[PDB]
Amino acid sequence: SEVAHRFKDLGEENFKALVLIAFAQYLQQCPFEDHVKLVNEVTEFAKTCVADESAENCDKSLHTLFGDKLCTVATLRETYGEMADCCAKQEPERNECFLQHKDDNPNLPRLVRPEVDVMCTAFHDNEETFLKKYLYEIARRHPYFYAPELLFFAKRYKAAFTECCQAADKAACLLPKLDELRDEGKASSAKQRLKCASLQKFGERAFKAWAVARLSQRFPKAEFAEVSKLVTDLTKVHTECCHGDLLECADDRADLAKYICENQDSISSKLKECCEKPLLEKSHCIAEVENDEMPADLPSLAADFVESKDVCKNYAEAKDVFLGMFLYEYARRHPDYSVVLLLRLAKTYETTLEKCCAAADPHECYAKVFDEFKPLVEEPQNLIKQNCELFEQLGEYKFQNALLVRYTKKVPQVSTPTLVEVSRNLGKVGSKCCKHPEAKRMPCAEDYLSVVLNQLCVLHEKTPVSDRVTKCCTESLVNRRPCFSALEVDETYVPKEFNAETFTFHADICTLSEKERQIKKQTALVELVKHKPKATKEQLKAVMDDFAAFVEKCCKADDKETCFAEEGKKLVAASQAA
Ligand SMILES: CC(=O)Nc1nc(C)c(-c2cnc(F)c(NS(=O)(=O)c3sc(C)nc3C)c2)s1
Repeated sequence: SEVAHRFKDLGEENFKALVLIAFAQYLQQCPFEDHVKLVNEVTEFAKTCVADESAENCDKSLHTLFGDKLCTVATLRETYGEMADCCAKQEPERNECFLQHKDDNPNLPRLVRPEVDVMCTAFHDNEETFLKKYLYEIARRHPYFYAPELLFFAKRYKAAFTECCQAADKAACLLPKLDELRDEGKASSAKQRLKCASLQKFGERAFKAWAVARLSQRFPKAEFAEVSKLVTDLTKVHTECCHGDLLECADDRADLAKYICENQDSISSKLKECCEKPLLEKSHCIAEVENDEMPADLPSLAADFVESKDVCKNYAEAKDVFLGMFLYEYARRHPDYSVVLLLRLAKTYETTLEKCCAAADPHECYAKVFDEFKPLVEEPQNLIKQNCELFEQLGEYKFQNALLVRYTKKVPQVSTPTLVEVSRNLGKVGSKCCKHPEAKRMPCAEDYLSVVLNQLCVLHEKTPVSDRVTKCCTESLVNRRPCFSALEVDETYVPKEFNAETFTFHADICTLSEKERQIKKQTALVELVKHKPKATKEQLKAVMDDFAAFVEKCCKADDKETCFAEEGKKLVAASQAA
């Protein structure tokens, strides 16, 4: 019995919560009530298997069980659409099918926190139903959310309301704390979507090379064997989470934290505070703790990998082992390099070792390897440096605007809302990284730009409209950022004609908050670029501020919502003819 095994290992609480997530990630449109009932029935069924493990259905797989249950609500499909297709199959084809229909951009109401008092009301009226609400609503919008990690956000959510609902100022305690988990959640989500896109699109080998490079950077005093044991455990975990095997994912993550903490002196000296923490806090802490000190007496890389005469020899004996070794060795020496740069280095290392060990003289040609590594290292360096000056010059909002212009011209066929969600997230790179010294930027900046770009890939993949996004997204996971960066103004694209709809907005704008008031201005800024990409110097910004003045001036003109309609049809024609 699988469900009884997981039940025992995870505890009732976590079993419930993890099962709710799985369902919300597979049936995103389905009502909250339906999912909660279904979960209760599964839990009810689980308890019986824990009692007598030979009870009728207790030897079926978790997907068999969980899919049969989901399917009691899915297999009708007027509003559900195409998810009764998956219910006409048997496992393991059904799970493939559910997975395949995960929606990165579900048409769901874009989510708005009600007042603090009403929330404390519900939190105290029934605290269970309130917290299940948070899981359901985050999970169904983030169907790849790292499920063990979603339980931690859930615990911190609960503690916020526990502390703040007993405050003299419920709002001041709770606004900052809920603002934190919101931002932290989105970031958490975007990262996890990259881990799954790698496993799902590029295959486990590609993911193995990622964690080898990351854990080596983080645990550089650890031996290779050790680093490898960890990469193997960590790969499995994420494979299971990304393939909807969430109970086993959570169980294995806990095992891995437990092992890590029981082999600390073999891994790192920065693990003290993490391993003294309640179990969800623990895995979170481990997953993202500061890199350890780099050992003193490391010999030059070049000796084992370039100067040595046994390279082609040793390479051949075990290529994947030798290449991981290289990656291990190059990474632990460079916590100042982005992960994707380390992976670019190891690919170049690989293809050089491939042609040189065939040709006339191995020793001679592969000795040059390090000059092939040169340009690859400096291209990110100059970019992160160049884009951080710009940020300090312009500040965040204008830094976002600049990249919007940049990216719109890059890939003008892309949906305007997407460009807007992507360019803003790209622009967040400045406040996040530039802060740091130059020896900590590149990983901060480039691996984050990898994540945001991945977001552009998945949103576009839904309905492809741009050949260049497809190419840049399908080619090499690791070379995506150089790819997009390399793109210039698209000349094939023929501009969009304006019309009496794309801009003529209403009076609700004034009551909107700073942020939404920015996004609308940014949405219009994209359309101005789509409609005339070329001549777009300061003539863009001279019109964008004429929208800004227009909005502000017309907002505060005591008008019965009429100045907008009147003075709005004007400036579209005016900003066109300009
Ligand atoms: C129609 C409707 O009522 N939808 C909503 N359902 C839930 C559970 C909402 C919600 C409840 N409590 C919060 F506290 C936040 N906080 S938040 O919006 O800022 C957060 S927190 C987080 C991890 N993501 C977001 C978007 C959001 S709003």
